[PDB]
Amino acid sequence: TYAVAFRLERGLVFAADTRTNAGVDNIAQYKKLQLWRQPGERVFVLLSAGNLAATQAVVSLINEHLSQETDDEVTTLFTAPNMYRAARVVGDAVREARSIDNTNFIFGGQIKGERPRLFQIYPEGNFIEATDDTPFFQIGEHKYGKPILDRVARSDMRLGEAAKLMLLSFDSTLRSNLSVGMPIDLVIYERDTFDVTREKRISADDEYFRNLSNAWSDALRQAFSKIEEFDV
Amino acid sequence: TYAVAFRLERGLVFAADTRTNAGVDNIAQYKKLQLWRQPGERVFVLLSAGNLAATQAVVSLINEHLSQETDDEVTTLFTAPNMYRAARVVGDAVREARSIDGFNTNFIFGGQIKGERPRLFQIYPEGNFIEATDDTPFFQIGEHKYGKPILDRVARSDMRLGEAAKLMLLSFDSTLRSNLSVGMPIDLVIYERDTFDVTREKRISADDEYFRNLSNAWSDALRQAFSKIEEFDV
Repeated sequence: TYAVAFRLERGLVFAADTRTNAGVDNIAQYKKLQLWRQPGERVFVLLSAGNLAATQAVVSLINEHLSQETDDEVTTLFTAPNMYRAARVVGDAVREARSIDNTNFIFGGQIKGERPRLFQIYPEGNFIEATDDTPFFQIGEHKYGKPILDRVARSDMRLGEAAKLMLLSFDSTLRSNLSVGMPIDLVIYERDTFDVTREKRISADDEYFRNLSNAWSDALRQAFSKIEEFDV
Repeated sequence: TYAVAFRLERGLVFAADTRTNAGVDNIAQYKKLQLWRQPGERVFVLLSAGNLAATQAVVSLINEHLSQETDDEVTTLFTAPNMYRAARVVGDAVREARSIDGFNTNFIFGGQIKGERPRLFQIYPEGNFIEATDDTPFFQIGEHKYGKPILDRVARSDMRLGEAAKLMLLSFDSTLRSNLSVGMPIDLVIYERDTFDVTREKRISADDEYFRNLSNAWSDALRQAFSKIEEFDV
């Protein structure tokens, strides 16, 4: 399990792998990048990590509260005024699941009236917003991929440029840890569009990611061979 | 807390940071690399991660048993026939630490005794251990996660001792930037095969010229390599 998302000037980008520790012994493929949309008004993307039962409980409880009543009983994703209050709908859904009987999320999107805003939800219920200083979040097996993010990330990056960095974060994680595994569900979002046309599943057979990994490997192999060792 | 060691054809390489935590609030420098010597006969090196009180308890018990030499049938580091037995002597000291009195000791013990080749091990909290092979020529303890990718990319069993040392310092470079628990200085030790003495030993300080040149050169190489990557667009 590993997911990453960026907050930029041009908009938001999201990414998450599919491999999970579902069974006690077995491992299975499950899509973690959830999506909600009302074209014109608003867009939401929810990346998820941790326990799959508790993850799917929060996703199911969000979809239940939307579809149950036309009459406004409580604040839902579509009925919330701004993204801070939209994050609270996800936060209360985590509290609801724990009440009913280690889930970390990355909730992000945009509502008309304000800019795109990215958040990270903790297991307790509370959350934090992304800023230009630290323009991304991670959940699940984050430590393998963080080194390259800390070096080259920037809030002024382009949307496709951040997708290189985010996918290179997976490339480090995939070789080391076997908990993370392809395919990867990536979703780019442009500012003030309110529509999720830009989306792709990147499988193991994919040739862009093959060229990405080999070109990056060659660069690190070439750069490492030039490093002097006579001074130690 | 982070340490790493390589087993190669030409010998062994050991490296470990100094930054630990004494209490919940306090943090300070403590050297993790310990070594015992009997020039000509045998050499040992012990990297030590986890709890400091438990770490020092194992190091103290090993030094204590060495200091006895009085009517003893127990096996020490200097009295053990081969390195597997020498590794289990360190394992017995971990078991003795648990008995005497949370607990999460984790070591990388390696070296050579005359008669056989250099052998590298990783000691676990409970007492048992595993040996390094040609397939997996290194071990890690403490904050291993950040520096593991660069090791997995270019680590080989047939590398040079200096080639491993520069790779291990790049593993630190990735960890140091992305985590504050791991911190400089770093203590490097290179052991050559069948030399039976730790001649090559160096502390890499925070203001070291080689490491800052290594880090900035590597940082530029990664940024230059990133700009030549193809644009994702869909």
